[PDB]
Amino acid sequence: SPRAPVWVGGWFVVGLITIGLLTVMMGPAGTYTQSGYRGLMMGEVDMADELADDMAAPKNQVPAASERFPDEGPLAGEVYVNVPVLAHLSADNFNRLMVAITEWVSPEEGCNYCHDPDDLTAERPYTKIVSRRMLEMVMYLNSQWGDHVAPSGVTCWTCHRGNPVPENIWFKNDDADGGSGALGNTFGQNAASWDAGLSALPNDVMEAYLLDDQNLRITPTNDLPMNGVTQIGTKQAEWTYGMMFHISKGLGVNCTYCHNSQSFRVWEMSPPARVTAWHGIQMTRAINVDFLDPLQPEYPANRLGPEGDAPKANCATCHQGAFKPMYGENVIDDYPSLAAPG
Amino acid sequence: AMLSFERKYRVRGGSLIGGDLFDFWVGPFYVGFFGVTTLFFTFVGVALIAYGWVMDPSDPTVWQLSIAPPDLSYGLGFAPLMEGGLWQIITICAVGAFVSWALREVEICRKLGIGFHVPFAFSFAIAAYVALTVVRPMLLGAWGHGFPYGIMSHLDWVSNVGYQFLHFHYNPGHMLGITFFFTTALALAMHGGLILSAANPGKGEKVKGPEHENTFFRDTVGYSIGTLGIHRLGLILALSAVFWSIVCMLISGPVWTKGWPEWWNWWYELPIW
Amino acid sequence: MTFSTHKVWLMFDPRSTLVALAAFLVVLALLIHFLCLGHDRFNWLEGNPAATK
Amino acid sequence: MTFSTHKVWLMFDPRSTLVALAAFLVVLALLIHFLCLGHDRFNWLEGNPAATK
Amino acid sequence: MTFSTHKVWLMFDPRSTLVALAAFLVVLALLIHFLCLGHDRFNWLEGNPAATK
Amino acid sequence: MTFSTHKVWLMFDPRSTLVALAAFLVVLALLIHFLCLGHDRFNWLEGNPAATK
Amino acid sequence: SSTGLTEAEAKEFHAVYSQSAAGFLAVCAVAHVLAWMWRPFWPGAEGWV
Amino acid sequence: MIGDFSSYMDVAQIVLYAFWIFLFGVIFYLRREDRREGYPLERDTDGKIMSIGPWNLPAPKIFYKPQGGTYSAPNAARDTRAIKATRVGNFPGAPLDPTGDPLVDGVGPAAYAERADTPDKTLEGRTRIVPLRTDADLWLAPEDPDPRGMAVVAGCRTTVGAVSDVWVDRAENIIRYLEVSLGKTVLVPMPMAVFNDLTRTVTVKSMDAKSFANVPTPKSAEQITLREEDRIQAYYAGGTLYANK
Amino acid sequence: STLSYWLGKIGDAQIGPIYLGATGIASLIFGFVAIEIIGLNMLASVDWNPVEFLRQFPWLALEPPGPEHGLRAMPPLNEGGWWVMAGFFLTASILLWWVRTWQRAKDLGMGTHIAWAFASAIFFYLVLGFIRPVMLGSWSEAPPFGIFPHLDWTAAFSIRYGNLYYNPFHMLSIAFLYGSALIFAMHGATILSVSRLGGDREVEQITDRGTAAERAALFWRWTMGFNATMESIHRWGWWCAVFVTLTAGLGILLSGTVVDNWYLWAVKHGVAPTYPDVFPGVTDPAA
Ligand code: BCL
Ligand code: BCL
Ligand code: BCL
Ligand code: BCL
Ligand SMILES: CC[C@H]1c2cc3[nH]c4c(c3C)C(=O)[C@H](C(=O)OC)c4c3nc(cc4[nH]c(cc(n2)[C@@H]1C)c(C(C)=O)c4C)[C@@H](C)[C@@H]3CCC(=O)OC/C=C(/C)CCC[C@H](C)CCC[C@H](C)CCCC(C)C
Ligand SMILES: CC[C@H]1c2cc3[nH]c4c(c3C)C(=O)[C@H](C(=O)OC)c4c3nc(cc4[nH]c(cc(n2)[C@@H]1C)c(C(C)=O)c4C)[C@@H](C)[C@@H]3CCC(=O)OC/C=C(\C)CCC[C@H](C)CCC[C@H](C)CCCC(C)C
Ligand SMILES: CC(C)=CCC/C(C)=C\CC/C(C)=C/CC/C(C)=C/CC/C(C)=C/CC/C(C)=C/CC/C(C)=C\CC/C(C)=C/CC1=C(C)C(=O)c2ccccc2C1=O
Ligand SMILES: COC(C)(C)C/C=C/C(C)=C/C=C/C(C)=C/C=C/C(C)=C/C=C\C=C(C)\C=C\C=C(C)\C=C\C=C(C)\C=C\CC(C)(C)OC
Ligand code: HEC
Ligand code: HEC
Ligand SMILES: CCCCCCCCCCCCCCCCCC
Ligand SMILES: CCCCCCCCCCCCCCCCCC
Ligand SMILES: [Fe+3]
Ligand SMILES: [Mg+2]
Ligand SMILES: [Mg+2]
Ligand SMILES: [Mg+2]
Ligand SMILES: [Mg+2]
Repeated sequence: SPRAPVWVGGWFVVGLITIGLLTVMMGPAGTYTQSGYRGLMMGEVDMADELADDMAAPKNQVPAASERFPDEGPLAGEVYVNVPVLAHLSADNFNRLMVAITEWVSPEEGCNYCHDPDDLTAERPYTKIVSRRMLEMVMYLNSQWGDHVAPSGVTCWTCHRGNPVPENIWFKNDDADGGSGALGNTFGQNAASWDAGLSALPNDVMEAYLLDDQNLRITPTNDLPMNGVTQIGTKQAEWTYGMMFHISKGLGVNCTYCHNSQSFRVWEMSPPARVTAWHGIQMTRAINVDFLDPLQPEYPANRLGPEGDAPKANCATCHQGAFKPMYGENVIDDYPSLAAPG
Repeated sequence: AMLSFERKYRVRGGSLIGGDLFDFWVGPFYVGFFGVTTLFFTFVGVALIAYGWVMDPSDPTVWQLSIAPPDLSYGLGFAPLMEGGLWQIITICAVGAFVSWALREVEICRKLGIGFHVPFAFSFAIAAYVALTVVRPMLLGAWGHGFPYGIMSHLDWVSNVGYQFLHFHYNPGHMLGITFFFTTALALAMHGGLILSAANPGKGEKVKGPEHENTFFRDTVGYSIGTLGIHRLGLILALSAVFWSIVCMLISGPVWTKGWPEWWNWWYELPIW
Repeated sequence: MTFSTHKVWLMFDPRSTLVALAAFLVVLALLIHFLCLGHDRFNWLEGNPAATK
Repeated sequence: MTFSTHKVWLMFDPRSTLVALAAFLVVLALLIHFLCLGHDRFNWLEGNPAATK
Repeated sequence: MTFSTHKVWLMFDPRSTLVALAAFLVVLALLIHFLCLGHDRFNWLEGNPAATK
Repeated sequence: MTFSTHKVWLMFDPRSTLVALAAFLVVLALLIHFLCLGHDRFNWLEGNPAATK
Repeated sequence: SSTGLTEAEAKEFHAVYSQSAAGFLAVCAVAHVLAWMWRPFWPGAEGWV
Repeated sequence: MIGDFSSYMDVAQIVLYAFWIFLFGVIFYLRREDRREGYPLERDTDGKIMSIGPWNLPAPKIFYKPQGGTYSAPNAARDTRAIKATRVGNFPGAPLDPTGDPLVDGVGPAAYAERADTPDKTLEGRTRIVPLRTDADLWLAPEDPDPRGMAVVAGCRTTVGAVSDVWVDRAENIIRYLEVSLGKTVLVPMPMAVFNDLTRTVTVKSMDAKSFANVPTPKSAEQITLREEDRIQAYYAGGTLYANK
Repeated sequence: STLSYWLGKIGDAQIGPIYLGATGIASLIFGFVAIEIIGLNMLASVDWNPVEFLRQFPWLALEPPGPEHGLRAMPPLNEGGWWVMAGFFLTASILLWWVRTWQRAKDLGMGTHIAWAFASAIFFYLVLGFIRPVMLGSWSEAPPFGIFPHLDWTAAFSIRYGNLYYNPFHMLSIAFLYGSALIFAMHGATILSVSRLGGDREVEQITDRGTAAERAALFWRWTMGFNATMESIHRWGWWCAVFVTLTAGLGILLSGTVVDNWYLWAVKHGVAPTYPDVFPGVTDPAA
């Protein structure tokens, strides 16, 4: 059969209509905000519809709080028996806090999730024991970690968001290691893991930084090597990078939110959000070391991890994909009881 | 008539505006209407870059010189001359100068009676520059999306734009462009070496012809592209590299607004598995 | 092929067939030895206890 | 192909057809063996209990 | 190949066969030596205790 | 090759064989010296104690 | 014809091919029966329990 | 510190400057190789040879050609053929105007180089470009249309003739020229021809009916020299500027 | 020696025959051992499942030893010993392939220019995998054998040594890669434009200059004021391609050995741009 010469103009029109196909197919274009200097391109790249949907998500709507009773009446420590951490609240405020906590942690299961159905005084369920340490942790976070959580504060809704198990929790060997026998060592990486943003980066970094105090500072403070300072660290850089993937995914931001890529090391070129993130790293490590990990004996086997360790919190446990938890909604002003230990 | 064989080729013709006024040479360079426009835009742009250099309060060196685009708040509008307007005017002059260079090459090709493959290939570099400074900024709604005109600051722009997606290496168009750029260097090394080996066979050997050239690659890789096929292959490789660079930058921001590694969830969670 | 199919070599070149068979057999032996090294019970150089569960 | 379709070898070259079927059979055998190795119950070298659940 | 099959060299070129065999044997020897060095009990230069567990 | 097998060089080029042997021997010596340097007991320039454990 | 074989050569090649393929399939069936007796490979409604 | 020579200088800076020296030397060497053809330069007004330093012009290198002979570069040979073009006033850079027919004279885009007056050979010493009617070991791939028999249309939409044969490169298996019998036979370079297999036509937009009648022809009808090839190709290339206008 | 219609459209249609020789067979044996090691470690990393292998192949790799092993000549297998073996066998196969290319050039009477262009890439590969880890005394500084992992290594290497954009040899290597693409597009377009004049037959144009070479030279002379010859442009391209990997090896040698922070190196030498302080009161909270 004769070969037909290619219709250049017709295929050019087809190319134009395919460009239209691409435009309708793959974007109304993302919305930009500029945080740094011009020409640097430090800022946020967000789809407007997706950002609006995440703000209008049910988890980002802090439940309405009832009017607070005047703190002048019979305390909860005399009316009730087993209230070691809430013995300074007026009984009316104690009941208001119980209702709020039920709305925040177990709205579906109701008051019976953390209480014996026929005895509110009995510390039978493990959930009551865990909730007491939850209350203590929230008070500790509000009183002692205002460098990070103020002025918004943290309540039971900040992590739990209306269900007993918070959405973003982690364990020690959260990503199953690969390799059979003497072959296939994945080295805690080389997998399509969502902890590393679906990259082949170290996906089990939360243990080194949010439970351990390992160094995230890989970049030297001098241009030339020192005699006692290490001259290597490319693989150690991958651990920091994976941790920064976790941080970026937990806040729904990019690297430029806290860094100038010209030098990831220089704080003077960094947005003031990097200072809040430093306090956040310290606070998350404190949370895991002091409250969430020592709760392992109180958990059933259904709640533990592959390594038998307690569930732990990270940047994404509170923020849930936003730069601030619930995008900055104040949650502690309505509940002064959760703002400081008694 | 500078080269020993150039006199017979210096004739009238090739103008794209239909006129003999600009048809002349200054030294080795051919001057056209588009040569004049190229020099006009070039001197304007270079003088404005020097102005922005001497008006910089930080006393930068040649490496630290930077004429930055306007803020993203100015949108697709007009900025003060010291607040992005200088970058805008230099961008307009650069686009004009590059298009004029391509059109002058078209004029030279018409005068020499050869094909327009060179202006056409340079149009791909011009399209990459335009997609970086004009098209992508309009797709994103602000001229502040273009890169600053500085030797070292445009590297910082590249770095921060890449880290806006948390791992730019995972961009599929970026992967394709890098593959094509590295393959272009591989093919250029192979071709230059083969032609130099055929033209310089050594001591006691005659200059090898097309049979030896084809035999060397059929004996090494198992396939010979030929002497006409190698140049088509090289042009195609370079043009594909630049085209995929344009695609990867036009899908970053206008299309993809999240991390690039998670785009591969289409393959990791393909409906098959 | 069988002990009596001597005419297969009127269709397959003995030299090339022997070379391809040697390459395939060496590759398969390496594969199986690596699969034995890639399992705790059958890695004879690691010397794990035979009972592995 | 059937026991009576002896004229298929008037269309396919027997030597090249046998090398493409041998290659395909070896690749298929490798794929199925690796599929068995890739699952807890049918990995005969890992030796998990048959009730993997 | 046996002590009496001297006619193999009328079918296999001695020079290329010897060079390919030398290459294969060197690669095999290097691979086995490296596999021994890659295990605790058989790295003779690291000198771990023989009782490796 | 043996002391009395002098007809090697009627099959193998003496000069090419010598150059290839020199290259192979130099590379092998470099490899084994690197092996010694890469182990604590046999790194003679680092001078660790012979008792290494 | 096209490949360059007589119908008699093709018949002999098909005879040996059919014998070899039948032997291969018989060995594969025996191996599959042996593997089923080792561990059945079609799960029930409950799985591998 | 580790890689420092002073409080400012360091090893990387010195290695960078050493590479700068090496790169500038390489560029100098490359620019010397660029001057193996066309140098020394000449003036645009009287043809006076300009003096170039011996450090910019390399010593001649000898090419031992595959079929015999030695080419040197530079070679002290200068193209001094009379150009049939004039200009008003010998001003530097003033372009020239052909006196007569620029295509036949070889002026500008029709200009050609005085190459070897012998046909190009292959490794075995047989003519590289020959018509397909002479060689039986070479045929045309059945997947591609056969140019032979196709009508030949010039740039003025006039059927000037038909394709009678194809000249094939025996060293690369590629069609180099089309032998076109004008409705008396001419060679059309294949890159200058566009094929339409549905209408069975070959369009050569670089030629008119007048230009086809003046196309240079090889001395032999089965043999073409490098100079004849060069002249014919230059004629068709100059037709892009001088034919349809 | 089969034919290929599709490849015969862009170029020639003949595929083969290929000459391997002694060094070719040796290189294939070494390289197959390396590839088997890498691929079997990748397949074992997904617990031998080919479904998971297909899912995760870009993410899979053979990983170098950790920093805890240093430059141990042969680490434990599943702790980087497989990587060291794969690197050794790949290096041996690549070196034997270089010898093969040199020999193929010699036996054809041709110059050894492709071999010495391959030597530059081999130098870069060796700096990446062997030479630099030896000087730094750590196998961990070497790239993994994986698709996405060596991109992760690339990014983490740039991050570890302070923005490799500020490495002057990285700048030079990028300039030379851009110039390789530029020069090769220039040359392909130029030769295609003079293909109507016989310009694709470049070696015949080298020993006998035709109007194609003259017009190719004059186009660039009239465009940018200077030109090359039909042979010199190939030296230009050869050197531009060689310098890519030469400067790449040079800039990787200097990272961690003599320079540990490249951005601070540029700050010392007045290369890093200084930007107006948009964030006036941000300091290190750990200071
Ligand atoms: C093994 C001995 C004979 C043979 C004996 C028979 C007999 C008897 C029959 C077939 C039938 C078929 N054969 Mg047969 N067949 C042979 C070799 C082949 C080869 C090959 C390239 O080797 C192929 C692709 C096939 C393909 C096929 C199918 C296209 C066709 C029907 C599909 C089917 O029933 O199962 C689906 C396909 C598969 C499961 C994969 C196909 C591959 C295998 C080899 C198919 C063989 C199935 C057959 C029942 C084997 C019986 C041999 C025993 C000695 C009984 N045969 C050899 C020469 N074959 C049947 C038919 O024509 O339909 C009415 C049929 O009754
Ligand atoms: C070493 C001295 C002789 C030799 C003497 C013998 C004798 C005697 C016998 C064989 C046998 C065999 N030889 Mg032999 N064989 C030689 C060289 C070779 C070469 C080669 C290219 O160098 C190869 C690939 C082989 C391969 C083989 C096998 C195909 C075959 C049995 C397989 C086997 O034992 O499994 C293991 C095979 C391998 C792991 C690969 C092969 C490697 C070595 C060289 C195989 C030698 C095995 C043989 C039993 C050792 C006997 C040598 C003693 C000095 C007697 N021989 C040289 C020329 N060989 C046996 C046979 O055919 O009987 C049915 C047998 O009885
Ligand atoms: C060194 C002096 C002689 C020599 C004298 C002998 C004598 C005597 C014998 C051999 C034997 C052998 N030789 Mg020799 N051999 C020489 C050079 C070589 C070369 C070479 C390219 O240089 C090679 C590859 C070989 C290879 C071989 C083996 C194939 C064979 C078995 C020995 C062995 O253990 O294998 C392992 C091989 C290697 C690890 C590589 C081989 C390298 C060296 C050169 C092997 C020499 C071994 C031999 C004991 C040296 C002793 C020298 C003393 C002064 C006697 N010889 C030179 C020419 N060779 C033996 C044999 O044929 O068995 C019946 C034997 O009795
Ligand atoms: C080893 C001795 C003989 C030989 C003797 C026999 C005998 C006897 C039989 C076969 C049969 C077969 N042979 Mg045979 N066969 C030989 C060489 C080969 C080669 C080869 C290229 O080396 C191949 C691919 C085959 C392939 C085959 C199969 C197609 C076929 C049955 C498949 C099978 O058994 O399942 C498993 C097959 C494989 C996993 C592929 C490998 C095949 C193996 C290597 C062949 C040996 C199997 C045989 C039963 C063992 C006899 C050897 C003893 C130690 C003496 N043979 C050599 C020349 N072969 C059978 C048949 O045709 O059925 C009617 C049969 O009865
Ligand atoms: C100037 C610098 C550029 C460059 C140069 C360069 N590279 C080169 C050359 C040159 C000039 C060569 O001569 C050489 C070559 O041959 O190229 C085609 C080579 C080469 N450049 C290569 C790749 C390459 N170059 C790269 C880059 C570049 N190379 C630079 C940009 C890159 C990148 C971007 O990372 C890569 C990946 C190779 C194609 C080749 C060297 C090949 C080699 O080393 O082979 C030995 C290694 C092996 C693993 C052997 C193969 C093992 C397989 C298992 C083979 C199959 C065996 C099987 C038995 C076959 C039969 C199977 C049966 C079923 C049929
Ligand atoms: C498309 C494939 C590749 C390509 C092709 C290509 N480029 C080409 C050609 C071709 C085929 C030419 O014919 C043409 C040429 O003549 O080359 C010698 C050209 C050319 N490629 C050039 C460079 C170049 N090509 C590049 C890339 C590529 N070119 C691709 C990889 C790059 C990169 C990657 O950075 C550069 C720098 C020029 C040498 C030349 C075009 C010269 C030209 O346009 O001249 C007219 C303009 C001026 C003389 C100056 C104008 C200045 C402005 C008025 C102000 C400055 C604006 C600028 C944006 C500032 C930048 C600051 C910092 C970012 C540094
Ligand atoms: C009205 C008025 C004001 C009049 C004044 C007129 C004046 C002053 C001038 C004329 C008008 C104009 C516009 C002049 C231009 C001025 C300028 C700015 C000139 C320089 C522009 C320019 C792009 C310069 C070169 C820049 C660089 C570094 C380019 C890269 C080149 C490179 C990497 C290597 C060089 C390799 C070469 C030489 C390649 C060319 C080349 C190629 C590509 C072949 O394939 C080929 C094939 C066969 C034979 C020869 C060749 C050959 O020479
Ligand atoms: C199951 O698998 C089968 C069998 C099907 C085979 C398939 C295999 C497959 C699919 C393999 C895929 C492999 C891939 C995708 C590999 C990708 C690799 C990439 C991208 C690598 C990138 C960079 C790597 C570099 C630069 C590595 C360099 C390493 C070097 C130079 C190491 C040198 C080491 C030496 C010289 C060691 C010497 C030995 C000493 C001297 C130490 O001994 C003491
Ligand atoms: C788990 C998230 C709980 C839910 C659901 C409810 N309560 Fe609670 N309760 C919880 C804790 C941790 C404590 C101890 C307080 C302390 O200071 O340690 C309590 C205690 C009470 C009591 C006191 C009973 C007693 O001491 O005798 C009462 C009366 C009580 N809570 C009431 C109550 C109501 C009404 C709830 C539904 C709105 C409810 N609880 C849910 C934890 C949790
Ligand atoms: C705010 C939520 C941040 C985001 C977004 C990113 N980073 Fe991070 N970075 C942040 C802090 C608080 C710190 C200091 C941690 C400490 O222990 O001091 C850092 C530090 C780094 C570093 C190392 C700096 C050094 O001195 O070596 C690197 C390499 C780094 N950050 C990289 C990085 C990347 C790649 C990011 C995008 C994925 C990214 N950061 C985002 C806070 C925040
Ligand atoms: C100059 C007055 C102060 C600033 C007013 C706002 C200027 C920006 C908004 C208007 C112009 C932007 C849109 C321009 C479109 C140009 C399309 C070619
Ligand atoms: C001060 C630094 C000087 C650097 C000079 C570099 C010169 C490089 C020359 C390379 C080419 C040499 C000639 C090769 C001809 C072909 C040989 C087969
Ligand atoms: Fe070329
Ligand atoms: Mg893990
Ligand atoms: Mg994890
Ligand atoms: Mg966001
Ligand atoms: Mg010092």
